[PDB]
Amino acid sequence: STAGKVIKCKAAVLWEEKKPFSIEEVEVAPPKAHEVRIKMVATGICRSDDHVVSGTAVTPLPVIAGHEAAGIVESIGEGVTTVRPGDKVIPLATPQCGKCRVCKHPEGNFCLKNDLSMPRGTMQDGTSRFTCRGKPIHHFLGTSTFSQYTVVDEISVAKIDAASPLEKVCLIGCGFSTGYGSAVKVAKVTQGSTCAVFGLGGVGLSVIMGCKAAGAARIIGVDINKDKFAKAKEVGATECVNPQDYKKPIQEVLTEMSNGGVDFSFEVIGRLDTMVTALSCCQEAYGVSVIVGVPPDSQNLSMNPMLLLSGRTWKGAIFGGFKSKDSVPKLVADFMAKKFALDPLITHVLPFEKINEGFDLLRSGESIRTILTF
Amino acid sequence: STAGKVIKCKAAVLWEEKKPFSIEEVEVAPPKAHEVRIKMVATGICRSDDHVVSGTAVTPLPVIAGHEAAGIVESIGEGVTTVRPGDKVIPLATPQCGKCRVCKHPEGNFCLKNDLSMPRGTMQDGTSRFTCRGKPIHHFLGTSTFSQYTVVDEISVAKIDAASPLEKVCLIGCGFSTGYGSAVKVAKVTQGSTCAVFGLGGVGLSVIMGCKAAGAARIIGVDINKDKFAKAKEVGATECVNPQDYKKPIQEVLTEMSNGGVDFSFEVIGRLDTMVTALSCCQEAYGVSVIVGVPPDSQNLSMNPMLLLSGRTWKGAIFGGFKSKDSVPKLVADFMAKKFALDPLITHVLPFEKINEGFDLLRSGESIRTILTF
Ligand SMILES: NC(=O)C1=CN([C@@H]2O[C@H](COP(=O)(O)OP(=O)(O)OC[C@H]3O[C@@H](n4cnc5c(N)ncnc54)[C@H](O)[C@@H]3O)[C@@H](O)[C@H]2O)C=CC1
Ligand SMILES: NC(=O)C1=CN([C@@H]2O[C@H](COP(=O)(O)OP(=O)(O)OC[C@H]3O[C@@H](n4cnc5c(N)ncnc54)[C@H](O)[C@@H]3O)[C@@H](O)[C@H]2O)C=CC1
Ligand SMILES: O=CNC1CCCCC1
Ligand SMILES: O=CNC1CCCCC1
Ligand SMILES: [Zn+2]
Ligand SMILES: [Zn+2]
Ligand SMILES: [Zn+2]
Ligand SMILES: [Zn+2]
Repeated sequence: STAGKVIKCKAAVLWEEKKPFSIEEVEVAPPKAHEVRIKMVATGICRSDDHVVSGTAVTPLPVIAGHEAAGIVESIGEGVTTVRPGDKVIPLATPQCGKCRVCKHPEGNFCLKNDLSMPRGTMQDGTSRFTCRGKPIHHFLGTSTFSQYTVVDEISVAKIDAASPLEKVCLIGCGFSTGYGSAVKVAKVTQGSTCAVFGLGGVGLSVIMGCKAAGAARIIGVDINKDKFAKAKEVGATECVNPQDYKKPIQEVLTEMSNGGVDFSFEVIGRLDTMVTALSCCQEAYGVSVIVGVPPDSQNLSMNPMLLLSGRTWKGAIFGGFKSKDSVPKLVADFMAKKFALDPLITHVLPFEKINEGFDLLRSGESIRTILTF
Repeated sequence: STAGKVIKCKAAVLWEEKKPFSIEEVEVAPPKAHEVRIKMVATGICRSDDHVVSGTAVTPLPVIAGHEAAGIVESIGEGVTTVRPGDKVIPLATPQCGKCRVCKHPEGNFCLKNDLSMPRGTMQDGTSRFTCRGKPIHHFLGTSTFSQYTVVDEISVAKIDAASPLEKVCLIGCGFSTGYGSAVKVAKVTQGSTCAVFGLGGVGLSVIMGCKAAGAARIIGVDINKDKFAKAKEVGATECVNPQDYKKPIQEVLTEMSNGGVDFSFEVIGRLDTMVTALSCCQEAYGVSVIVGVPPDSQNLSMNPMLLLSGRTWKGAIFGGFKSKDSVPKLVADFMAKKFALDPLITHVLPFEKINEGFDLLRSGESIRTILTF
């Protein structure tokens, strides 16, 4: 019915920063060589999407944001070999070209074809497939899932099991895999260790799930919103602390609580001051701290390098360290085999047309993940 | 003859910052329980000793500095079981109490009994064994080797092979083990990798030795003193670069040479701006950078956390990550089996009485290690 022809559908267009999303009709071009056009089934609201609205993350505007999603292939361009029409797929905000030095490295996953380091907001070929009111619209991280239809490059999409529940496994496209892998793969949390998780949203709850799966004995959740603590304990936190309850800096509180520092800390908020605090609260001689949260654009933190000279390890990761096209299908298969749970992250399910209500839920602190359904 | 008695001997006392050492008579008390009095045989001049003179590293003054050394036990206090009179020994600037959480951890080595985090300039019991002109003199890192005799706590000394050449193996007390271990143990340099070493003094040359021992394919030495390059190449550097030779910043220069960034980088100078440069020059997705150099006291560096979010790992270490009392004797044994070489590090030999000439050689850039003989 639509193969090869332009599709008119609705999408949520962000024309300016700090504005509501504009739900209107867009035109989606057919896929070119090695491109895939996807009909969306579900998309999650990740804080990184809100970072585009707030100016925390800079990407060319106007844009169709959205990147944590799942859908069904509508058509494929010339040369595509990894997916076919009717396939269930998850778009990959971090691609896996399989040919760059990073793709070939055994540990690396930040493929050099990403659109994060130098945001261009296009397809790999430098152009856009979206038009709205006659204007070209930018892509976001080579995904753009806030639309009934999107076009992605083949290296930015993974085929998943045909029996997958797409309204749950869309979280494997970002939030869950980021937090879970940050714990089990990047930090490599050890059994019986003490962990501190700063930020108890969708990604931080997934960090806790990973720390628990790795066998940590203590998991301390840190959040200034005490309404987050109940769910954090349900997924594995042993204790929760609110920094605003203390006179003392929270790094000093965590050090005392852990009898000299935690084994692993995670910053899953996106604040410079909490990145330094999370590093300081891990044990000075053998602690490991992982940055997951995204800081405001172009801002530098300040820290004393003696925190590292004593023995600490500080690292960060995109997408939990997972090689995206390899790992996403295996994570879906693991989910299906009930190896982990996604329902604790899903607090709200709304129709796509209520996208703005979903972001209001996030900004107000009331939601973890809202899933938008098409 | 001297057991149980105060020993009057000559030491290099630092009365004030930024002044020459004063070679003069001190009184060295006999060792108390679990203390060891050592007759010094040789001590190296490490940049960290000069950091005490310049105020870069703060420890209470007046002080007997020196920490990279080897000697012979003169007497032991009550309860000492690990060393006896006449034993050859190396003092440990980082102790190994064997009982704290760090000593019990498999990776950690920054024993909580250290005198670095919160310098007191005393023995473990809070007192001093040194008197000069009737005044108490501080210790340095629980070692104080710029003296014909010193007293150290049992956890700060290791017995070594009775046939050891003390005028060479004193370097295993700091410089060599720090650089070598930073490469083979902290970074865990892999075979065929590309390394960048910032700073080609005694410790940076030892990092190069460790990178070569690990099988690195390329080892890029970085120094603003081009006179350091010849020796760096002799011990394993494949290329040397002087940042002052380029119209662009050296991290860009190293990123171009490594076709996208190095596998392992090492800061072995002690400058805030080169710590950030060394981190920036590794692969953004899988590179590892190790801080070895000592920053000026209490100064903060400034960096963009996106350097870590992409996947980099940043860490630091004291003494190359080696558990000091376990490792020093083994390193001496390996040296005697010619598993590594120390002669390339020793450029100057002076009598202890010419200590100020030895520091002039270091400050002028002419020496790597000057060994002082008592
Ligand atoms: N590295 C990566 O690959 C990815 C990174 N992210 C980033 O991770 C971060 C978290 O994402 P979500 O979980 O979706 O966000 P979220 O907004 O749902 O969670 C943030 C949590 O931090 C808490 N918080 C805010 N300020 C705080 C403070 N000063 N102290 C303690 N807690 C504080 C909030 O109460 C909230 O619960 C965001 O910055 C996002 O951009 C998200 C996905 C992938
Ligand atoms: N972590 C630890 O356990 C230890 C740390 N250290 C520290 O390591 C550092 C090096 O010690 P040494 O090798 O003994 O010192 P060193 O002074 O002999 O070597 C430093 C080298 O850095 C070079 N350099 C200076 N400024 C530079 C710049 N802007 N760019 C490039 N190169 C520059 C100098 O030309 C010199 O060759 C010192 O800061 C020392 O305190 C030393 C021993 C143990
Ligand atoms: O949330 C998905 N991706 C993120 C990764 C970190 C930078 C902002 C975008
Ligand atoms: O050089 C020996 N020890 C050093 C270790 C890093 C801080 C200054 C002292
Ligand atoms: Zn996301
Ligand atoms: Zn790639
Ligand atoms: Zn100890
Ligand atoms: Zn030293």
